[PDB]
Amino acid sequence: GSDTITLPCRIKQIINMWQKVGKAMYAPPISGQIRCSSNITGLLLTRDGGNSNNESEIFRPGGGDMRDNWRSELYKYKVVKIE
Amino acid sequence: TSVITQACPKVSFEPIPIHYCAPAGFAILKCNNKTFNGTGPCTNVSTVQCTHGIRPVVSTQLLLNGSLAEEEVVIRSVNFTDNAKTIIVQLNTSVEINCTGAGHCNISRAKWNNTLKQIASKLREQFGNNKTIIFKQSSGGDPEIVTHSFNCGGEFFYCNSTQLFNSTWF
Amino acid sequence: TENFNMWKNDMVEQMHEDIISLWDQSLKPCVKLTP
Repeated sequence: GSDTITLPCRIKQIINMWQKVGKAMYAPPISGQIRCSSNITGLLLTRDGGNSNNESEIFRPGGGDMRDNWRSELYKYKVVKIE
Repeated sequence: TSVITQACPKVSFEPIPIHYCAPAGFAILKCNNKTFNGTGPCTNVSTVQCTHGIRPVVSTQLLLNGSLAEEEVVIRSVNFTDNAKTIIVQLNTSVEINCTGAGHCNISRAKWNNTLKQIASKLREQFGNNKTIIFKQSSGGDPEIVTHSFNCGGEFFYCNSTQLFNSTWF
Repeated sequence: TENFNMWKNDMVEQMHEDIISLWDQSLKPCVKLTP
């Protein structure tokens, strides 16, 4: 009928930075109605190895290099030197 | 080992579509090939003053609020052979993921299982004629890597996604 | 026409630095980085 994929989620305050190799801590929430509605537009995967060209291929979620996030939008572009 | 104590403030982070235009004596060349696939000699192409409305969303394993493929699901990687390299996937249709600070994110079961078989219709083998495609979840590593981490309403969410990547197809 | 593009950039390195510098001005924490 209306089967939805419920994913357990957690709000952390101490995080490993994505900018550079660091750690950061933010204040706890103040709002009691944090609400987001995003549109999955993609996926960033990775494949299991040691089974090259064989019958199965395992693919797991990935991410981490935020560059790979800009790359998905900028792929079709390029800067050429103009006179 | 630099520690910095700033007046940690409760602000609200909002994404402003960023347009990137031509930098100095350079020119931006947009490839118009509806299904341009990464590296290669783009046939249909043209100069532009600025790219397009790019929404800088920081998050893991799931690209959100961005550009979709206008034709079919297109994947891209530097080397589809080296298992160590990230494979980006551009989706055909958008999927929704509604989340709240109350600890959960729900996404339509049907909508997402469909995109999975679509992505499955072309994995590593390279749109391979056929073989078994398996979706498992993260092997391990940082919380931001092992879970769909993102900044929702200013707060940092770490959504457990074992349920999105745990299935088998052919 | 008939040009070349790839898994390199345009604004990948640029944008990355704009966004890193955008986050800094916005979401301020209490940082800790290792030199």
